[PDB]
Amino acid sequence: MKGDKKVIQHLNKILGNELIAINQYFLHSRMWNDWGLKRLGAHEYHESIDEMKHADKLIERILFLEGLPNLQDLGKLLIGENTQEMLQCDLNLELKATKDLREAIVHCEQVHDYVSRDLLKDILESEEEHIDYLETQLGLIQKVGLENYLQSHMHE
Amino acid sequence: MKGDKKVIQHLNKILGNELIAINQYFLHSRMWNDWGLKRLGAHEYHESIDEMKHADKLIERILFLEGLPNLQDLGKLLIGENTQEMLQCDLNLELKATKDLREAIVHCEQVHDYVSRDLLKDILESEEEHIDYLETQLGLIQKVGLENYLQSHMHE
Amino acid sequence: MKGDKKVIQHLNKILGNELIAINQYFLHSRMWNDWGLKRLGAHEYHESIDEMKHADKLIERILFLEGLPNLQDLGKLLIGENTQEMLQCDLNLELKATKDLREAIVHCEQVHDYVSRDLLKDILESEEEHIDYLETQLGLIQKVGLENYLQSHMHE
Amino acid sequence: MKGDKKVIQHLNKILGNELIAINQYFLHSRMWNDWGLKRLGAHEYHESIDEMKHADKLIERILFLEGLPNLQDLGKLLIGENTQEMLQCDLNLELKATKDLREAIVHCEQVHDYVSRDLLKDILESEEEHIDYLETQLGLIQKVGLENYLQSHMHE
Amino acid sequence: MKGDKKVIQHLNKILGNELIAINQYFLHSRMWNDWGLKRLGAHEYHESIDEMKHADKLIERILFLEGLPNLQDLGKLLIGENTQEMLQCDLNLELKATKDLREAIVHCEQVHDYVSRDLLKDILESEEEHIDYLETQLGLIQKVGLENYLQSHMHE
Amino acid sequence: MKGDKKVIQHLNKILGNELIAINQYFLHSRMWNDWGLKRLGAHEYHESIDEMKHADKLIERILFLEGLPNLQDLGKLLIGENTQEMLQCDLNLELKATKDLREAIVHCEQVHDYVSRDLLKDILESEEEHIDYLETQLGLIQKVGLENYLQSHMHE
Amino acid sequence: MKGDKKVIQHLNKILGNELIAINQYFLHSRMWNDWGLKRLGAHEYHESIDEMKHADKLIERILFLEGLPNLQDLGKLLIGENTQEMLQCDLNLELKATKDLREAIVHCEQVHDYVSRDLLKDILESEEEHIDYLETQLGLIQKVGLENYLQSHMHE
Ligand code: HEM
Ligand code: HEM
Ligand code: HEM
Ligand code: HEM
Ligand SMILES: O=C1NC(=O)c2c(NCc3cc(Cl)ccc3O)cccc21
Ligand SMILES: O=C1NC(=O)c2c(NCc3cc(Cl)ccc3O)cccc21
Ligand SMILES: O=C1NC(=O)c2c(NCc3cc(Cl)ccc3O)cccc21
Ligand SMILES: O=C1NC(=O)c2c(NCc3cc(Cl)ccc3O)cccc21
Ligand SMILES: O=C1NC(=O)c2c(NCc3cc(Cl)ccc3O)cccc21
Ligand SMILES: O=C1NC(=O)c2c(NCc3cc(Cl)ccc3O)cccc21
Ligand SMILES: [K+]
Ligand SMILES: [K+]
Repeated sequence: MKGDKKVIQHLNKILGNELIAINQYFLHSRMWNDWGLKRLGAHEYHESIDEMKHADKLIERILFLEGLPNLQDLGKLLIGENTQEMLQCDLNLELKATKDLREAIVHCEQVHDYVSRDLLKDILESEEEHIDYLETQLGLIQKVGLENYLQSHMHE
Repeated sequence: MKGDKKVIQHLNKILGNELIAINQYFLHSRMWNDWGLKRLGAHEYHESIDEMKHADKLIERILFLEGLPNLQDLGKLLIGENTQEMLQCDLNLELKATKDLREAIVHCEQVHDYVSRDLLKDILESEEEHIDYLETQLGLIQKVGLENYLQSHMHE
Repeated sequence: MKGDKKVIQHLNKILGNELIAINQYFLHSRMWNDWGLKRLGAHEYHESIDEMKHADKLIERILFLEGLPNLQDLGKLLIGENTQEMLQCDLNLELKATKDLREAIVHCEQVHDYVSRDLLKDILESEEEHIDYLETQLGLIQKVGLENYLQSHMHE
Repeated sequence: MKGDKKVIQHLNKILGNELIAINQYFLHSRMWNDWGLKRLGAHEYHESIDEMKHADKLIERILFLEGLPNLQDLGKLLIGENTQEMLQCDLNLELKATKDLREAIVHCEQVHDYVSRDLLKDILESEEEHIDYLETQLGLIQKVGLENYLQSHMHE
Repeated sequence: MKGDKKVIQHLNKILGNELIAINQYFLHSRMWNDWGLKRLGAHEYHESIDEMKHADKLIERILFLEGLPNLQDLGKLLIGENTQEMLQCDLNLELKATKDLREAIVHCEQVHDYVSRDLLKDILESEEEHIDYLETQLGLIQKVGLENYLQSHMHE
Repeated sequence: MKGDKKVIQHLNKILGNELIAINQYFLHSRMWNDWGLKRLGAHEYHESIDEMKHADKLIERILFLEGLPNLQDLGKLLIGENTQEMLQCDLNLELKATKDLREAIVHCEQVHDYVSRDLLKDILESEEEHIDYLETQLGLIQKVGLENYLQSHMHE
Repeated sequence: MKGDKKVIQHLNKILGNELIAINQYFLHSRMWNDWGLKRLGAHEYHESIDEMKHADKLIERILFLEGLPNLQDLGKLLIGENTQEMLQCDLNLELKATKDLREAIVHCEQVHDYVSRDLLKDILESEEEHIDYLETQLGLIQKVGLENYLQSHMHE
């Protein structure tokens, strides 16, 4: 079905954010696992998988709309050097991703691509859940102290 | 069954305390969950539910005694700004509630409303168990330190 | 995540309607049960529980958006004096509630808070189902007669 | 298998009656559900499904006989404004349909299409069962009164 | 609940499209079965059932909004004479239906009938799935050849 | 029970057709199996068994009517030497068989042998199902091409 | 455990190849699904998943050896425009990947990193299986023809 050209550009921009998130969260997961913080590693692993599922739905939507999904262009990963930095890097990416999602929804609404809007809204609901998780983790570090926070994330 | 006027006024006073407690505990619960202290959140939620069940029984007793349950007048919530304050606010409310239950029981005894007395005694038993819980939590904070106390209430 | 201030105000306004509805429907339920109209009493109980669940979600969303949920201010309960009036009081509350929901959705849309909109839409679907039910009950009173109508709501 | 042209025309006339009945019963069903007369709505829904099944078999037979089934021409629906009228409208359409079934059967027999006759007889048995149901409901309204009759059709 | 007059007119237009789709897909289904192309016949049968379910929901919504569902007016069916044309006919109807859905959604949004919008968005999602299926079938005919395409749809 | 003499002659004529059909379908089945077209072979085997079952019921009916079943006179088998011809031979036998069933039913009706008519009508329904199958197969050969058609009948 | 710097550089090159293959295979899978060639789409999906698991093991090994896994640099995807080209692009990438694996194993052996060698041998065994599959598909296209080959990959 011939999609709006600018909807497809937006969907490829969201997909681009997802490709970054996939790799950043996957690498953060494996860093946490290497460090023995397996509860963080498992949780971050699942965040990566959730982004992979989002990327799947975007690719499928783009192809249905007769566009070309862009899996070639990979933007800058934000990799922290300790747990607090890694969490803040994830949060910075999520905030950029939800900004882009909102702008994409605005355009989908204006050209009446209501199904593309519904897909982007569901992804945004997932991203706002991730934002809640990250903000909460960063606050927990302040409330229980870093050493306890990390201790609580050693074991699944 | 036409009840004693003052008994009903006592019952509506206790109900008023329950309405405060329901809302104060439900908000405390959701604050703790938002902060990632989910064990505190879950326990405080169950405390809110317990007060909801108490209020149901009081509403049911008032109506049987042919009074009008007061669900309109809501007293002042005591909302803390941190965990220790929230626990102490809960404790302050409970001590007021148990005072009011004792005075009402006295009056039920005097006019021989023994069933109302039994209901109130059952509620007083639950409220003393909550007081036990709250005093114990405040003591644990002193014994294990606030950061360890919070750490131990992150996960369920 | 720092929410829009007027979104938070709208959500607190929706929460305020829910707090009225919780108490109004609970009192109506317990009145219907006291009069032996247990089918009405049960259905109205479930309506109260539904509004409790909506309020929980609103409180959670407001806290996520870094606002203060208002559980202190209780508006005016509309309590009927017979079955027909009780149903009309519920319907009047519901119609005000759905007005406020739509205005809140407009504002969410305007500031691109699409997740808050989606939550309000879901609540709105639930409230329109309650209106359907209430309008239907009031029509049934006219079609079968009040005595038949009450007879049909004695037993669960 | 090349069928008799007038058999096919007769089958299309029966199909045409079924298309009317499908929509008339379905709308009557949803009206009754909207009014809270859910037992009438459920029964009328199953009448509508029964007519859909009859229409399927007719369409299949027509195509086997190398005719063109006519799903384009929709006759006048008879929609009531109250329960008694809706039942009488169904009954009126049923009497038209069974008259038409009888005439088609005569013709099938004359040209020795005994299989088409067998199908139409089965449909006729179903329609006479619907007539019994309809006549019985209209009789019950007189015997128990309209308000009791509707009361008895509120709940499934 | 009094609905917006133009929303109801839009809902009746969508319903009118569904009534065409129901009969057009059902006839196509039974033609394919008659020809021994049973996998197309089964798939098109389920398409027709899906439209029936959409029509039910539209009818229920129109009645709740105190409108009169229009099951009397039946537009032009598009019936192919071979498998390609039948698929192209379905696709032509679907493209008309989704245009009308988008216009109906616009009007629900403008009058704040967000629940009608949600229903229509769900139907639109289903229609775009059917469009994907249709476009894919027409593409496969080109990729595998007409004879193989039909061969692959003889058996379920 | 003494039957009408001409009914019994008609039943023996139908039995004679079945006896032809049993052997022709059984041999076509085993030819197809020998050729590796096992899906045709299996289906033709079941057509043969169906005819065996019809012949049983006719034999049983003739004996009840105190006639002598003729299992001695076997008419000409129509045996093809290729798939299309075998199917066309089956179709030609069926059309001759259904002609005879129609004339037999006419006579049973005339002399009021309504049970014999019902038996023959049931047999006629089965033969019209076989005619549908055969006509459909021949049509499929034209739509998908002979080589694909046979390919699709290699495997069960 | 401090690894050989050149081993890590090899591992990172292999990882680079995996990242290309993940995205190339995932896009090809979703293109095939969009074209209705679901058996190809599903098989290609499983190939993508396989490369994802390889990448995971390489990342984990690089971190164990105190290197930095490179998930930032994405080489050129080879995307076909039709099925034959897509398979040939997969095969060309695989032949590159296995050449790089052999040179990395040579180096692991020379510096006695026998565990890294064993991991790479296991990945090489998987890639040779994928090469077997791809060469076999391209041969099938020649043996059965493109139309039959594609037809055989429509359905799972
Ligand atoms: C375009 C980029 C990618 C896409 C679209 C993608 C997609 C997917 C999908 C759809 C799944 C299945 C999830 C499920 O159903 O539970 C999955 C699983 C997985 N992915 Fe990815 N992925 C991508 C990149 C990556 C990368 C770069 C890695 C590793 C660095 C990776 C590692 C994994 C793993 C380990 C699994 C689980 C496999 C299993 O079941 O054992 N993915 N991926
Ligand atoms: C008049 C004040 C209230 C009364 C009398 C009341 C009563 C009840 C009762 C009887 C239950 C069932 C508990 C059980 O037996 O499991 C319940 C459940 C619940 N209440 Fe309330 N309640 C009140 C206010 C509230 C408020 C203000 C909230 C939220 C702010 C709330 C949230 C809930 C929730 C989430 C549940 C659990 C529902 C479920 O089963 O999932 N309630 N309430
Ligand atoms: C030519 C007109 C129609 C035909 C031939 C037809 C045929 C059918 C058939 C064969 C079934 C399956 C029944 C079963 O065995 O369970 C069915 C189901 C149904 N039909 Fe129709 N139908 C028609 C029109 C309609 C219309 C106009 C509506 C709504 C206004 C409708 C609503 C339904 C529903 C709700 C179902 C049940 C689906 C489910 O199982 O969830 N149908 N129809
Ligand atoms: C007067 C002629 C025949 C009559 C009345 C007759 C009748 C029957 C009947 C009643 C059955 C049982 C059907 C069932 O399983 O439900 C049967 C089965 C069968 N018939 Fe015949 N049959 C006749 C001729 C033939 C011929 C000529 C052949 C082979 C050339 C044949 C081969 C078979 C086979 C293989 C079975 C399946 C038996 C089994 O495996 O249980 N029949 N027949
Ligand atoms: O990331 C990427 N997404 C893509 O679609 C893509 C490429 N497409 C090739 C192509 C295919 C078809 Cl079918 C039509 C026109 C085309 O140009 C090529 C390289 C990289 C990418
Ligand atoms: O919280 C509240 N409890 C109540 O009973 C109540 C109200 N009563 C109405 C009423 C009903 C009947 Cl049946 C008899 C006498 C009455 O006055 C009104 C507003 C708020 C409340
Ligand atoms: O209904 C009510 N909802 C509320 O949030 C509330 C109150 N908040 C206290 C508070 C806590 C924090 Cl952490 C930050 C700022 C604050 O003012 C106080 C009384 C009644 C209510
Ligand atoms: O209700 C309807 N039934 C139908 O058959 C029909 C139509 N037929 C098209 C057609 C197909 C073939 Cl294969 C042969 C000859 C034809 O004319 C067209 C519009 C509406 C209808
Ligand atoms: O397709 C149709 N949909 C309809 O509602 C309809 C009809 N309505 C009759 C009616 C009923 C009531 Cl209760 C109130 C006012 C009315 O005019 C009549 C014929 C055909 C149709
Ligand atoms: O793909 C990538 N893999 C990586 O390791 C990586 C980055 N690492 C940052 C870093 C972390 C630590 Cl803990 C120590 C030293 C460092 O420089 C940065 C950007 C992109 C990538
Ligand atoms: K009665
Ligand atoms: K083929």
